[PDB]
Amino acid sequence: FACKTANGTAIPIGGGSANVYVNLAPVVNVGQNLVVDLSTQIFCHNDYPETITDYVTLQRGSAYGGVLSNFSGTVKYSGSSYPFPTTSETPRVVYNSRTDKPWPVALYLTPVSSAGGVAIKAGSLIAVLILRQTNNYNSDDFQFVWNIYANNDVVVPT
Ligand SMILES: OC[C@H]1O[C@H](Oc2ccc(-c3ccccc3)cc2)[C@@H](O)[C@@H](O)[C@@H]1O
Repeated sequence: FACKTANGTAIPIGGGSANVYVNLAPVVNVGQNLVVDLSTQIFCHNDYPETITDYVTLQRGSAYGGVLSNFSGTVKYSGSSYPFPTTSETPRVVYNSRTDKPWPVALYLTPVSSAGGVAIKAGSLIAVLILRQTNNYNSDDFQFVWNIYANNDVVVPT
């Protein structure tokens, strides 16, 4: 099992970490949702689908900076919703193909009532997503860290 970003930065067999830089809605109103969709940025595949089932959770979705102080957050994993920042590991998803498949992860962040001005600072770290990979074959328990970085400021109209 391995993953890669849309720009081609890879995290090989065994885990590791990568930086993902995402473009955001530049202007977001209170009562409106800012969508960070990593299913366009993060892909993974199973190296031996003939024999092995890879199982993939979001183990932890952690929040920093302006995403942590100005937004209320939900995280959609493979079709179900959860709090973001997360409260427990999600259910396991199966990668059974060598073709690279999206990691089905999307942040849905809503500005808090007191939000206003520059809610997210360009180039800050807005989130750390922990991908957890196991299988049905050995005792492999591997961690693919995604450090999510803002490509641009986000303003909440005042
Ligand atoms: O995606 C599946 C796995 O691929 C990696 O591990 C192995 C371990 C063993 C074999 C193998 C076994 C017998 C003959 C030829 C190859 C192939 C891959 C490893 O990434 C792991 O976590 C992941 O479950």
